[PDB]
Amino acid sequence: SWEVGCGAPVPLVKCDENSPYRTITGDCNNRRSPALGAANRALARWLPAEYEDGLALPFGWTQRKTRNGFRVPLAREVSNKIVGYLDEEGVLDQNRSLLFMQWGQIVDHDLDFAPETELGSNEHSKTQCEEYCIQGDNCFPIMFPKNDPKLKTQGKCMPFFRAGFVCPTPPYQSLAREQINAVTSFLDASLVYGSEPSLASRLRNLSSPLGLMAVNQEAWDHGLAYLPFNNKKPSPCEFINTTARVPCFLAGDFRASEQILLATAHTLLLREHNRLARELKKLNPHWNGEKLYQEARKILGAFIQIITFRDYLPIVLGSEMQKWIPPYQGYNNSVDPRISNVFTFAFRFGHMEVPSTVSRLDENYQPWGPEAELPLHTLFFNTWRIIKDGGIDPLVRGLLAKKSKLMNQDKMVTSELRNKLFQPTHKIHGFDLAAINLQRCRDHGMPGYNSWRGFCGLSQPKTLKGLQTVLKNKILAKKLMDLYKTPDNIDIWIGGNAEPMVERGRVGPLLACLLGRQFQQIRDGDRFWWENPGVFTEKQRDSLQKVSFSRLICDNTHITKVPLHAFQANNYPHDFVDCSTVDKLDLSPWASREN
Ligand code: HEM
Ligand SMILES: *[C@H]1O[C@H](CO)[C@@H](O[C@@H]2O[C@H](CO)[C@@H](O[C@H]3O[C@H](CO)[C@@H](O)[C@H](O)[C@@H]3O)[C@H](O)[C@H]2NC(C)=O)[C@H](O)[C@H]1NC(C)=O
Ligand SMILES: *[C@H]1O[C@H](CO)[C@@H](O[C@@H]2O[C@H](CO)[C@@H](O[C@H]3O[C@H](CO)[C@@H](O)[C@H](O)[C@@H]3O)[C@H](O)[C@H]2NC(C)=O)[C@H](O)[C@H]1NC(C)=O
Ligand SMILES: *[C@@H]1O[C@H](CO)[C@@H](O[C@@H]2O[C@H](CO)[C@@H](O)[C@H](O)[C@H]2NC(C)=O)[C@H](O)[C@H]1NC(C)=O
Ligand SMILES: *[C@@H]1O[C@H](CO)[C@@H](O[C@@H]2O[C@H](CO)[C@@H](O)[C@H](O)[C@H]2NC(C)=O)[C@H](O)[C@H]1NC(C)=O
Ligand SMILES: [Ca+2]
Repeated sequence: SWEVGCGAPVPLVKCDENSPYRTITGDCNNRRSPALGAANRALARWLPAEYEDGLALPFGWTQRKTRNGFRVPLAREVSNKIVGYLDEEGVLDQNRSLLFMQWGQIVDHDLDFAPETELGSNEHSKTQCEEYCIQGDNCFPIMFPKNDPKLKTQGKCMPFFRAGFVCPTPPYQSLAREQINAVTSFLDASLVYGSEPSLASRLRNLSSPLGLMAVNQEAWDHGLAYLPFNNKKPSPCEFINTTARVPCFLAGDFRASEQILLATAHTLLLREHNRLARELKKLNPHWNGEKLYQEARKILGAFIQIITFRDYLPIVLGSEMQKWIPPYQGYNNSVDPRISNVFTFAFRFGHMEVPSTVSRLDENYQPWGPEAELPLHTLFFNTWRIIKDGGIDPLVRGLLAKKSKLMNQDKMVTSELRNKLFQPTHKIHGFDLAAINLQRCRDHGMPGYNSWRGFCGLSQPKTLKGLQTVLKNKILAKKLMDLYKTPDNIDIWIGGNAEPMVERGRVGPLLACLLGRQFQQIRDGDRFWWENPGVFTEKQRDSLQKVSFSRLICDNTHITKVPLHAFQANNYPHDFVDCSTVDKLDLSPWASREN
């Protein structure tokens, strides 16, 4: 039942038995087997990959290979017939801030990235795909239905190259195909610091001995810092406005500047790392660079662990939260670190949470400027709206005071993402995140919805009437059925996101199971977990759960009016309060009095 050890695309170099902070790459968290959770290793399989040829082809690849006696529908038809909607009225989430969506994507990026297969960038690999719409090797183009307005206006297809798979990249052939996770399965801030050695320290300020990350030198935000600029041309943040020529940011994670709000979130994270490094030299004048770096990094990771598990997860998981993440009993080391392949698809529930616009608010939380509210599709890899139009205070206020979108079975993904997405190399604001999501479950060889329901010990439908009952929705089920003929063929992605949301959560059963199980695991199998006895000192620990995303906002921006609960729905004058009625992270318990 096999496959014992294909551990090729990694340099072997072995461990350090203390090295008091994690390794940048996540290796050595686990002692018995070293790799478990290391970046650039293969996403785990909770179930046998399901492919056309049982090996590598994605269902929907060859015309005449039915999946269970039926042809699978095009991702874009699944998209145009179920996922989109016209009316953005009544779509907001009365009880979740824009920050709710923001943190998700953030946490998302810390745990998993399945990079596109490069396999040649001085090739037609590119032209043959978008330009001529030919399917081949890694060019798995998203074809249009007919009746699809994009026919009359963009062409015959959208681009979609398959994902990086392991062992080589060069073409395999004899047992299953496994995509890679290019970040550390651990919730460890890899998004700020890096997941490769190489990138850790380009992000670092080695030039001086204090322990901070390189901050921008071309530009400032009040007295505050800006992530360091990114090196590579072609740069997409340069492509939306060729006139402004402001490049994308440089961070531990590569997708940082997807949109203005994540870049923004990413900026709060760096300042906090530098902030943590001054207080420390201050207190421990003798500790060297490395030490204020790993110990900052060390607090920063802990911080991200508590907001996510103490503030975010109970509000995504809702009632399903204890059932999979009963409280902390400490490090089990048999537990698996590895982000699972399906998690990478389950976590994209967040796509239903992005609204169609973003705002900039001023000190009384009102339209900062004339053109303050903007269409999301004008913010993709848009960095200039930050350094040349107001800094991040304005945007953090929108994060604090606007609302997320709410999944609606009749309004799944907003057209800013569904018909107008921008993709780093394809010049038009014309793509679709829904179609792409669907083409990819197949690319990753996902098992259908019922395999996953079975797996979660959930009932599995086989008829319209059955599918209806579970989705508590009749025409959704009727549409779903007409495209798929059997719920067995439904792509895990839309399949899981069509299920009503649980009590007090924001995802359904299927997803709460898949989600819950993963996080339970990245926490229990994490050797550097902040509660993990010994990992922290006890006061150092009483200092920590006093941390808050509201306080994160004060220490690092000139926003002096915050909400006690950053993720809940918050309106200004009212749910706001000055920053001084706020819990600070007191660092006197880190004080080394080696004198
Ligand atoms: C405006 C905001 C966002 C945009 C424009 C966006 C767009 C995209 C795109 C194009 C992909 C490509 C994946 C593929 O091709 O298969 C992706 C993946 C993903 N996004 Fe979205 N996303 C956004 C927000 C979020 C948020 C807010 C979350 C979490 C709460 C999130 C979680 C993910 C995850 C988990 C993936 C798969 C990452 C992997 O490979 O491990 N994203 N996003
Ligand atoms: C890409 O960024 C450009 C450069 O920042 C941007 O132009 C700048 O933004 C607007 C253009 O409409 C102007 O803003 C306003 O400035 C003050 C108050 O903001 C007003 O009194 C002005 O009349 C003007 O409306 C900036 O002056 C302008 N700067 C420059 C050098 O053009 C472009 O709009 C962006 N291009 C695209 C395609 O997005
Ligand atoms: C909808 O969203 C609110 C969250 O943004 C939601 O609030 C959460 O509801 C639970 C149960 O009412 C409350 O529980 C927390 O407080 C109790 C107090 O005894 C503590 O023992 C627990 O630790 C628990 O965390 C919370 O007040 C809240 N949870 C948190 C962490 O904030 C509201 O029901 C709705 N909001 C509105 C505006 O109606
Ligand atoms: C590494 O840290 C030092 C200290 O902040 C940076 O040098 C400072 O640069 C700012 C202005 O750019 C001024 O405060 C001084 O010129 C320097 N201050 C001190 C206290 O030395 C150095 O440039 C940093 N490098 C990066 C990329 O962040
Ligand atoms: C450590 O994690 C492992 C793997 O997740 C757990 O293994 C369980 O242990 C039971 C004991 O009878 C085995 O039969 C099964 O393989 C697993 N069953 C269940 C329900 O988990 C184990 O529970 C964990 N150990 C600790 C100390 O938490
Ligand atoms: Ca990580």
